[PDB]
Amino acid sequence: LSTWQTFRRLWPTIAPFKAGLIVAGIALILNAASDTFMLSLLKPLLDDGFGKTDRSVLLWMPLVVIGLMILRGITSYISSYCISWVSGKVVMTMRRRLFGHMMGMPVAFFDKQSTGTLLSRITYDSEQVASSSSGALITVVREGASIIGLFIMMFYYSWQLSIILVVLAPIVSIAIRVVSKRFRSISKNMQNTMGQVTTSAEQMLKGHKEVLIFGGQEVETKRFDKVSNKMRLQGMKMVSASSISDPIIQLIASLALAFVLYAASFPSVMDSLTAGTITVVFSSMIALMRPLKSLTNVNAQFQRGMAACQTLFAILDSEQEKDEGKRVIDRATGDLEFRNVTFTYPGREVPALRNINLKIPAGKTVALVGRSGSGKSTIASLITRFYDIDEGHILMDGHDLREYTLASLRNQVALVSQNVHLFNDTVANNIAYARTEEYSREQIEEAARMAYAMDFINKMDNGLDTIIGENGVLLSGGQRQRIAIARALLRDSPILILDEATSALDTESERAIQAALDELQKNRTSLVIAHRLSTIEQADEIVVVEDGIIVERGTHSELLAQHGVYAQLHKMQFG
Amino acid sequence: LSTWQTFRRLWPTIAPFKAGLIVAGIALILNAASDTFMLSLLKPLLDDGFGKTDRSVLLWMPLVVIGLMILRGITSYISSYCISWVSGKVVMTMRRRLFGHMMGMPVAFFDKQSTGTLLSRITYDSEQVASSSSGALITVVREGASIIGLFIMMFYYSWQLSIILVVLAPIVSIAIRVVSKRFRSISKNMQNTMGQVTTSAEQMLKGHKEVLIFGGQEVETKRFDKVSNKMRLQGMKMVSASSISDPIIQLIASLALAFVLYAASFPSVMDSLTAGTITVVFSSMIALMRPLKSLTNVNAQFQRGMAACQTLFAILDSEQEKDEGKRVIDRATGDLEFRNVTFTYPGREVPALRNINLKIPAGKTVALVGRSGSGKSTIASLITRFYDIDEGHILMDGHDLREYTLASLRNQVALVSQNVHLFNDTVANNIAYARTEEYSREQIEEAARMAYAMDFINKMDNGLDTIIGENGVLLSGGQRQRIAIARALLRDSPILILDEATSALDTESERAIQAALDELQKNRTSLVIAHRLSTIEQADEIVVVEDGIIVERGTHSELLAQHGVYAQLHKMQFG
Repeated sequence: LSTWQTFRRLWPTIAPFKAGLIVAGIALILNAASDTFMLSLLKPLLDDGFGKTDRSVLLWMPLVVIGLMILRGITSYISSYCISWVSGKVVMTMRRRLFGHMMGMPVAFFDKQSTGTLLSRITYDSEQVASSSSGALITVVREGASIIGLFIMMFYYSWQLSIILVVLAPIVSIAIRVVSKRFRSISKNMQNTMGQVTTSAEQMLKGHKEVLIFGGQEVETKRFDKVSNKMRLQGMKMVSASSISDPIIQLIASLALAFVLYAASFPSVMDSLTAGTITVVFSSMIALMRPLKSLTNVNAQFQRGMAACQTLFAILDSEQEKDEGKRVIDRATGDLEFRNVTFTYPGREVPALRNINLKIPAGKTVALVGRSGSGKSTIASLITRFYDIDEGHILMDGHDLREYTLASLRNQVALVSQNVHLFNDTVANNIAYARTEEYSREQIEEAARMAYAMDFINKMDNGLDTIIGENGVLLSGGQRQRIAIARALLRDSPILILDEATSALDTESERAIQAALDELQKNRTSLVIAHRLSTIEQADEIVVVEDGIIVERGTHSELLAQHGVYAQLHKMQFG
Repeated sequence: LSTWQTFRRLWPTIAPFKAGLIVAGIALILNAASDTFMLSLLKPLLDDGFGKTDRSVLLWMPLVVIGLMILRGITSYISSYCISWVSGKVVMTMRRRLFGHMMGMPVAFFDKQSTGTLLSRITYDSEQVASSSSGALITVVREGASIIGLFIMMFYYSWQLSIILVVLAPIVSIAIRVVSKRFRSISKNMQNTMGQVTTSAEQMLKGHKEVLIFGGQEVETKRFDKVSNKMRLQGMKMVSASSISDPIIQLIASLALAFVLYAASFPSVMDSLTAGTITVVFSSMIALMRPLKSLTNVNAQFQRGMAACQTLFAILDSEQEKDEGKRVIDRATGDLEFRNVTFTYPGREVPALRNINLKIPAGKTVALVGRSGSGKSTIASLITRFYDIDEGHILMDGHDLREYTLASLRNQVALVSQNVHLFNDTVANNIAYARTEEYSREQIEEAARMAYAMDFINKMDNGLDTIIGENGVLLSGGQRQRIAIARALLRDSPILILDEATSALDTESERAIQAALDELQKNRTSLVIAHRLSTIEQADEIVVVEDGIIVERGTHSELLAQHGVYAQLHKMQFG
């Protein structure tokens, strides 16, 4: 209905690759001509050949057959290659645009659904877009050409007979539609009263025990004999009706045939005719049925493919992360403060955090501590503006976070976890995620040294050049952790978020990990979702979170002496 | 493989209705001839008509068209009617035999599965039996006839060209199979390495938050640009391969065509030919493809339908209730005794009853009492031999139950419940379930009187003649109960099992129910799965069951004084 809006929108991504469409359409028209020329040459076969018993006709005829067929194959390959090339580039451009758009959507959008199955729906629907629309272009250009061809040829070789057929065919098809509809109604009326009798009969084996006790078996057999005969007689009523439809339909079309032959008896018609031209006109008229049937499904196909293009424009039209921030931080000095921070995850009520006051001074390290839920993680995600807050403020160097540009803000923070973003590349270029040409191999080796990683790197194929496979296959949890540390070390990020909740703590050479973490925290601001005793007790401040509110605050022994929830968690070792 | 065993087994149920098959086959052969005669008359059309410009040919030709088509419709209707009649009677006979067999199977068989969905599987599989096998008979007789016809006609009108086509066709089809197999392999090798690259690309939007923090968006966009271009270029690799197959296949068949034409150039061939005979031989050779393709699916269809006939013979071959009992009781005097009865439900371990000793003397009434599980119901079902026992004995008139014939034994017992077997009939003939002509309306009215039923029966359309609808629509729980009572009253059954566990006890005119129950129990043996206080306290003996063993036994106050489990249940009012 409105799918040409969708198409007019889509078009300027295609219009760069127009040439291949031009070409494809040409080759399709050629392919249609080649078809109808092959049909056309039944006339010389039956006249110039067998009518004049001229065996020279059957000599060239083979060479025109294999000729045309060679051309038809060539035109087919050209057309399907041009079409595939254009649809491939259109889907690739649309996939790239969609991806670049999503990389820049809210994290909310990313927490509704797995990206693994969103990019599956997207690659599939983009394929179905270019598939359905190019298939419709094909069957338009080609079946339109072949229809025009067969009509021209029909009327040329015998406009009288062609006018007869063109008139008869609609009447015959409308007579058939009318008859098979009148029979669909009669079949659904009988399937209703067959469904009832069948249900009735499928019930009457129940209450078997009552029957055995009372000895009513022969009675229930005489009830089934009757319902079975009734089922079978309804089966007959249905068959005798349905097996009449198709005889009458064929007799209807046969009357049209016999009528066409009777018309061809009259010389007004017969003088234009021969064996050749009659068989050409019947062949081309039968050949018309396929491209017409194709042409009445083209609309369904085109809208089916603009329906999938609707979803991709839906995704491209949904809104990106807010970045009205106007200030650019070179390097944050460090002082970082929550001030009455209240926050609700979108699409819920019951806040996740209430009235969070909290100051992390420059150089210092706060440890967040609490049970599973708590809100530990939410605070950290609020640091990077992965969401935005309902009430209060969060300050960096005495300005709100939202006054800074998302890029500047996120350039200051770094993150360390076990589930660090590893990807198919060298170690060197993982450690320098972006900024590969901005840090030399010397610097990257120093970052890997102080992260206690050259231990296991130098014991590996090509050292720092060693590739890390599909998803980062090779590295164990503690190696992941040390790589993440090397990364946060290499960029001298003024803030550090350290997530210990995911990372595992059995790991051989946890000593090395703590030694690197120690070197990392050195004179840099660091919020820590904490579970290592080692870092909790060493923390300049601790902040205890319960049900989204800070309950306790202070140093390790200061809070332990209070025998409160911090003590409860220290006894359980956090977990 | 062994499906002709199944068929030879099935055959003598069909052989009664052989006539209709004979007829159907005849009409099918006629229908095939009518077809090939219509094809045959292209030769006079193009020769005797347009070759000699004889317009008289095109005068009779219409009348032979509509002639043959009338005959073809008639033969089609005759054949499909005979076939439907035979398959209908075969499925009905098989359904009746299956039903009569199941009515007489163990109750175990009835407790595995709902009979409502077993008789659905049975009516469906019987339909699929006669459907598949008659469809295969049809397409055998008919497509075999039409094949013979078109072959005869082809070789008659030009054995030279026919020998050419008969030789070429297999070679061409084997060349096509070989080519499209060599292309299936090449397409599956490319779909494997497309599946890998697609999975790789659907992963790489994960870890979004890590990316935002580290600001690695442009890096991941440059990783997607590359994996997207790689996907698209594999799309090309796949298309350029698959869109070559069909051109080569067509060029292969075109070479066969051109070869046939070249052979038709040589006069050894061409002198037998005309326009008429060449178009007849090509028409009949194309017409051969459909019945051949049908004939290579007939085997699959026949075994598909003997597979469904396998399940029905499976059901008919499974074993019926054991009835080696040799003794016939006219009327049981009443004395009924369990003696160390242990019993396990088949397909479990942990017996349901252990060492059940219990005597119900003539005229007396025992009340079984206990919690939900207990085994109350099992004892009753063991009374009628709905199962058989592992250890001990159950005696009626001082002989084991298994010495009596199942029919004689069950003639002595009667049953009263709420879920009584009601069915589509008059009230009178429900009350006299079997034995409708053995009890007069006078007797049945007396039975309904003393069951306190003429209350609500005389207040109804036609009184005792009132029909009870689909499943027994009209009657409320208490009316059901009183009808069941009237039934057990009418047959003067020496034993009575009364199931109160299912029947509901709020019911207005429970007074009437207890009054009827009182009239029923009068001087007849009665085991009662008891929950009415009224009958529990009045019971000559009570038997308390817990975890499949009798724990307490004795009169109402005798057991209540013991403050045991009977007291616990009397306090809860049984429920």
